[PDB]
Amino acid sequence: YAQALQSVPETQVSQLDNGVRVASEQSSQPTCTVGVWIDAGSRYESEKNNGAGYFLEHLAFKGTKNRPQNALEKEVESMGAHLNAYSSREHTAYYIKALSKDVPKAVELLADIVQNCSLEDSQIEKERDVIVRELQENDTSMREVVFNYLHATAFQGTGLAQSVEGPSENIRKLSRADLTEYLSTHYTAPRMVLAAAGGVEHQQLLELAQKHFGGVPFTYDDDAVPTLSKCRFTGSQIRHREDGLPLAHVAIAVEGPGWAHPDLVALQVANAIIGHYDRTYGGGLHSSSPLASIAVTNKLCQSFQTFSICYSETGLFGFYFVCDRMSIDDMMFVLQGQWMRLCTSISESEVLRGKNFLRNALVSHLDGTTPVCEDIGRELLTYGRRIPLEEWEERLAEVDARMVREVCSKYIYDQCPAVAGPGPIEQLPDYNRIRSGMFWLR
Amino acid sequence: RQFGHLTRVRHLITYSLSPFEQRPFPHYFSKGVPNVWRRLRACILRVAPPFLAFYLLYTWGTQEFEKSKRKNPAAYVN
Repeated sequence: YAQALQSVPETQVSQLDNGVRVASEQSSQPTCTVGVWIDAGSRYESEKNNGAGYFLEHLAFKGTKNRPQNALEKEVESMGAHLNAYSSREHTAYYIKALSKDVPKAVELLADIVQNCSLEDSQIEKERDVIVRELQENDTSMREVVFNYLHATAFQGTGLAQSVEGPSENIRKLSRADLTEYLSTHYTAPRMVLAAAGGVEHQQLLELAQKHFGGVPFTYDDDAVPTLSKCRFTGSQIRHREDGLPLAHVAIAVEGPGWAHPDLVALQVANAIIGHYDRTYGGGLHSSSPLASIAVTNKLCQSFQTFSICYSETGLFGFYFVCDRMSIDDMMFVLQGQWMRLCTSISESEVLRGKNFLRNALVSHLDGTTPVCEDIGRELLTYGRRIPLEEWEERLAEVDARMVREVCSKYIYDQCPAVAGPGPIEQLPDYNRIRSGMFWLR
Repeated sequence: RQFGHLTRVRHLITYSLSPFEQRPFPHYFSKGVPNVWRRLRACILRVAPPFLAFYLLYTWGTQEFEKSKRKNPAAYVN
């Protein structure tokens, strides 16, 4: 096993005199996947600039000037490659997955987008009303709105608080320009990463990137990556009630450390211990995760999940559950209680499993090519380099009970959390109450 | 009556901050004191009147009494 980790192929990385960092992992695999992961997002958007990164993602495929729509797609389809991607708050990417026999072809394609997007003013005015609809859809996904609102209040006033999607008013008025104003501003090599995994031979990649990414940095600026304005965490709540809904969602959380921080490990292990439930499972007998157990015994929630969504310099360590208009309270109580237990009297026998549970997701986090690239894509971008499963291993193969306690308490005990809840929540008690739920009557 | 069975409430977004992230003190001299007066002056003309009226009826009543006690220099001029 440990030998399995060790025998795992190191990841190659080397940047350009340009700025791009080119890394990737090699295997036997005929197939592969490759992508450019920009340090771009919504967080990087303004009050009138909010949306672009998206409105963008949405035209990032409809063509380039070199090869308009019908052709790009036709060139992509025709070769059997899958060009997919996203755009978060501090992370955007565009990956393709071909047969490795296309590294140089995929790579070019990549470059031709991140650099030259048609942005056909006529293509835009359509994607405009497309998003405005696609947004109206994102909307009844209470499973999400509940998170944005969480951000909305959790980081109220700052850049994170703005949703990756952006207000309707902006998407209704973004200019042919503003998009380009976004592209040319953030889409730069120093903040972009060319990563891939499959059967590829690094050098061949390099040269192709080093070949299609003929970027040239004059000024000292161009070679420098701006650090972002710190976002003020604001223990508070935001309630979008509506007893008209099947059920209510609740999401509460404390400020997260930020990728960098070594504790995100022990912390990650934390979330391992209470994990998540979801009525389909098969376990009123579940592992320690009482939140799970108790969730069953007393039919607390339809589903609950723990999360340590983190960013560059901040984060959101919490939990989110969905429950009938009626059992909302008992749930919080039982749940929030767990946090306490967690960082007041957690045991070794517990952390033991936690770890292994993480070590399982730790591994399965890297299941295939696309996913591997993700980490590489990410790793570098947010951490600085690539964290080997051999490393993560030790990182979290050395977290003892007393360490979890010391950690969670450090970020949960008597901290002012941010709660978010849409739906028939008449039953969720005020703040003070869920607030004094942060300290255990030890 | 308990919680969760009170009212059919739709579309009410409320935002409130932890007490530790805000200040209880509050904003006296800005909104604070102002509203206080906004009220002394609002009901003063609705509360005080009757009390004032009593007062009079009290004083009047007392003085008069204290008077009906003193002799009429002319209950016997002879």
